[PDB]
Amino acid sequence: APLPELLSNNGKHALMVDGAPYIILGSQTNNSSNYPDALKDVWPSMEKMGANTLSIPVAWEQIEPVEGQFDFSFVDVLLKEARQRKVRLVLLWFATWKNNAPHYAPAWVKLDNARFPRVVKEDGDTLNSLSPLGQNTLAADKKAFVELMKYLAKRDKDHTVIMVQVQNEVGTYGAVRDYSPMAQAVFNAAVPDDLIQKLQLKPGTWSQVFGRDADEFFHAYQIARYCDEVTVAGKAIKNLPMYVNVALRNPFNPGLPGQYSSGGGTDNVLHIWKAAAPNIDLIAPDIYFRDYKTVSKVLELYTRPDNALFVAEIGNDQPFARYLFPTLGKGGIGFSPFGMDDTDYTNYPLGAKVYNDETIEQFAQVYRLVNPMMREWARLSYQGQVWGVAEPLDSTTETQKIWNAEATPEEKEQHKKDRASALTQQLDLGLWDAEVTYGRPMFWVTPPEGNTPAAGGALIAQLDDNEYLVTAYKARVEFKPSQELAGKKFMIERVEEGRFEKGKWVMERVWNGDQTDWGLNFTDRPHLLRVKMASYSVQ
Amino acid sequence: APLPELLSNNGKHALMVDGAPYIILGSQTNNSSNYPDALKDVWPSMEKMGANTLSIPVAWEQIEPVEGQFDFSFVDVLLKEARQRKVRLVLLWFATWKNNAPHYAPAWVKLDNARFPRVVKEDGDTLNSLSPLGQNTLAADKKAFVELMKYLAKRDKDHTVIMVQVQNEVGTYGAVRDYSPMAQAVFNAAVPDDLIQKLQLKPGTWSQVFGRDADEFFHAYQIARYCDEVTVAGKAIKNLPMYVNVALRNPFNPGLPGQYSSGGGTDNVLHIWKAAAPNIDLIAPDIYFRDYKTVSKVLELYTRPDNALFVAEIGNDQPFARYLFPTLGKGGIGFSPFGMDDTDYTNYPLGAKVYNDETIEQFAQVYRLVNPMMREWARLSYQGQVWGVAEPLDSTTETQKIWNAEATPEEKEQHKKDRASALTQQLDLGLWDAEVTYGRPMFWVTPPEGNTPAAGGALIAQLDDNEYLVTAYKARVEFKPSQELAGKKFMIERVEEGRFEKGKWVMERVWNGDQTDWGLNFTDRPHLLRVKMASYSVQ
Ligand SMILES: OC[C@H]1NC[C@H](O)[C@@H](O)[C@H]1O
Ligand SMILES: OC[C@H]1NC[C@H](O)[C@@H](O)[C@H]1O
Ligand code: NA
Repeated sequence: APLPELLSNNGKHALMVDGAPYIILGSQTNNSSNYPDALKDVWPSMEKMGANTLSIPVAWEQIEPVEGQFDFSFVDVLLKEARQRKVRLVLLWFATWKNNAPHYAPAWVKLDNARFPRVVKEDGDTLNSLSPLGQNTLAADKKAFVELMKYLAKRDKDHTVIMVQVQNEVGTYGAVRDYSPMAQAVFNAAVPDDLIQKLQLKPGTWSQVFGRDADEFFHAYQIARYCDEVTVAGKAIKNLPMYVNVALRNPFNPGLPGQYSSGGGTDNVLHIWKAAAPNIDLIAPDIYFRDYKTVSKVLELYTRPDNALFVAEIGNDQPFARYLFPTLGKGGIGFSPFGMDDTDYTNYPLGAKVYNDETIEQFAQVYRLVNPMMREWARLSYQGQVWGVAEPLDSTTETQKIWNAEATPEEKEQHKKDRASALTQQLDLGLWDAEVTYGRPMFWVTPPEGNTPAAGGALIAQLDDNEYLVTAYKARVEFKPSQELAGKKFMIERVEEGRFEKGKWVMERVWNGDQTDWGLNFTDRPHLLRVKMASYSVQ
Repeated sequence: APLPELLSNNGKHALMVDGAPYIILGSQTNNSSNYPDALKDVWPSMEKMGANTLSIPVAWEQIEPVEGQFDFSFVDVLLKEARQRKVRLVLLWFATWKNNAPHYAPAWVKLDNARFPRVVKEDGDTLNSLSPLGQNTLAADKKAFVELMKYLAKRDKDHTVIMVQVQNEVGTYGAVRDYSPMAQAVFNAAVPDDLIQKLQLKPGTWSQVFGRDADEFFHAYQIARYCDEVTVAGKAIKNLPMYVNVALRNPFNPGLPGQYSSGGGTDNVLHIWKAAAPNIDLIAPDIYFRDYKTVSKVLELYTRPDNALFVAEIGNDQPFARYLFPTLGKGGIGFSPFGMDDTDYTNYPLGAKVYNDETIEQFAQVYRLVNPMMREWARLSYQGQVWGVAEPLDSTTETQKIWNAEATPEEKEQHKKDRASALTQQLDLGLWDAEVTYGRPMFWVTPPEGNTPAAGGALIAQLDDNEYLVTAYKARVEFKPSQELAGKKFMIERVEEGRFEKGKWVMERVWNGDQTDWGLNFTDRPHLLRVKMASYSVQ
């Protein structure tokens, strides 16, 4: 089988797996599930979820517990169990940084500051975050990572592991950069030529060329170089796609670097990361903002002609499930909810308060829409035109439920009109437009009021000028001409519900009558439709 | 087996099936269930309901997807599966009109307006409703319908299919008639002689003879002729009963034609339809009005010496179930709730908000009263005297629950009296009268307060001068002399609960004592009674 690879062309991207585009319908374990005994608490969630790919840590501490004495017993069990369950793997290399810190590095690393130095604050105090200028640290991380890749090269010939995450949420909390003498010497020196060339800047020292951004851009650059070197060394052994994941700053109201994780691939340093680390395939957002506007903004910032969108982590509470739709609609290669196992942990308030079948089912229900067409969607999402939307009002707050209750009948009617309008999305599909609305009956035209809780969305792919592939969830999708018809009329020509078998469309039934009079109405159950529109002459 | 046929005699009617009267205890699928793959979501509901007859579409688009290339693969599967389940079929020919529009006509029909022309408004705009004056449209519909009938002639010798509906809810929304030049020419001309003779009118042009009703009567007449020609051609192949179903106007407050579907068999044009389409066996109301008075009025309007009553569609929400009783009481030949399948659709607000076992059970419970005596009831309903009533107050409406709560103890007592009186119905059964009351204990005489929700009803057939067949549901039925007795007394002589086996009555037990002291009290469980009354001398 050909190696997995990330392709980028015409500003679009595909994760190739076994020689064709692939979508990661993912799940990630909790942080302490990377042991053989924990896997029995992982697989059942994955099965219930319908996930095709598991993201799970492989820790430097577990593979090199004593320097030079490697142990791949976990990776062995993991590969074998994944294959038995017919799922793929993304391994998360928890090493120099996990959430800014070295807790997953071996004891002989994290307890030897002299050999493996920490970031020093401007005031001289030390933080528990390893400096990217530590050359011994880099050499050691690199050597262990290379051994892991050698294990895969020798023992995973069919590429059960399809991607590797290098480190986990790199950066530093509590300072902007390393201010140690070692780091200060490099900061005071000239900005490297390659970076100056790539950003088309005037040469100089860090402070000269970057000014108020020098400290942060420096930390970002040095971390990016470190991760790039690890990535290169591993890829020289087996050239799997590799990526880094970002502890995000709020894109609207970030606060200061150091409050957020300074030096990671935050939106303001993506240009530094892309220049510094050309061997890292993509930079992936970790999404735990619950609210639609902020999530939408993150998706927009991380989807670029030079950056495939991969939602490497997202919260596992109910409101997050619907963000699958815009993720895929942006041409995303994957989506991976965090903490999908029964090892007695919840990261509430980030995720679900309780982990149970209902938690899982919120994601299972949206995965069921994509699984039946995964390869076909993946191809259209690289080579063609796709769209995806989610229900754009968050669930109504208690504060808003009180403001609603004390309103004035004229204010209530007006608020309902405003909500209806906000819950109506328009998409330009070329000759045809779609309108997506949320939370209304399947019959007649009473205006949308939203689902409770917010949960809906829709996917659309263009198959031809007048033909679209459509599936949606707790929503209505309606089609109309994109531009005025010169005395013509229009209608739905045909809607077929069906499936793909061996890449061929098989029709199950035609939607007509009630099922197409009031748009195309979807509940929680999966239906995949091919919709053919027609304008026709009446002259 | 003899062909099914609709008999009419002495102002009464019977649907003959296999040589004897038959009652359709029906169910109708949702509009997009007319495919082999959907049938697995249809049969279980039918079984749970206890229905004996399934109404399901056969679409022109599916049988003639390319002109001249016929495909009966769906009809084949459907016939075979129906027979395996030992049920009968009513096929619904979705063709030139389905709900006023051509969406179920093939693409080569509906997208070719030049060949198959649409209704043109008085202002020159075109509506998506095919004109009944289109001669190509008629020929093409007729040809396909004839092929369907040929399929049944050759492949359904035992008449699994017992009746065919020609079109579905014909007419036009948004205009009263076709105002195209083609139509305007026929409108300006003389009203056809046969119509002038049949309605005993003075000859003239449409506007002269009909005045303010000309536009609507013209559309009705032209549609009726079209449907009659299709019907005749099909019957020449196999002479099954055939009917049309009506998108009803509100009989008390109709609004204007075009707001309602103009040209269909609405109550104000039944005379036009009966004169124009003598080959169509009956005109069937589609009932979605929820309230007792309006439903009752519809049943009254559509039950005529020249029109067998068939409730071809009724809403599937709980309040509609009880209308089975007055339907059968009027000598109706059948009753068919709409949307009885699990294909992920509800026509709420017309039907039930959620489709589940409870939805089905509301109809199952009333069908269980009739199924055990279906052939016996059908014969009595043609040859004899039958009666049927439903609970005449709709379920109490929130607004009324508030008005009741803020009343004055004298106003509450008075309201309760008024309700009790409204919930008491009197029936003249010849020598004996019955009084039916709803929502009271099975013992003693506390006045009726109604069921919650409204749900009760009763069926009575006369077996002899003093003997009646009775079954009822969430109601009390009491008998008394119809005439003052000349110094005689009366009593129940005997009440037997039982069943029919090979057309013979088999007694299970005698109701007496508590069971007959306070009338005949019925809950949700089925009991079929023979009630013999007696007057006796005490002189
Ligand atoms: O549960 C919080 C979550 N935050 C993001 C990190 O990448 C994850 O490992 C985890 O710590
Ligand atoms: O669900 C509404 C119902 N209205 C009446 C039509 O005859 C049916 O086919 C269906 O459209
Ligand atoms: Na456009």
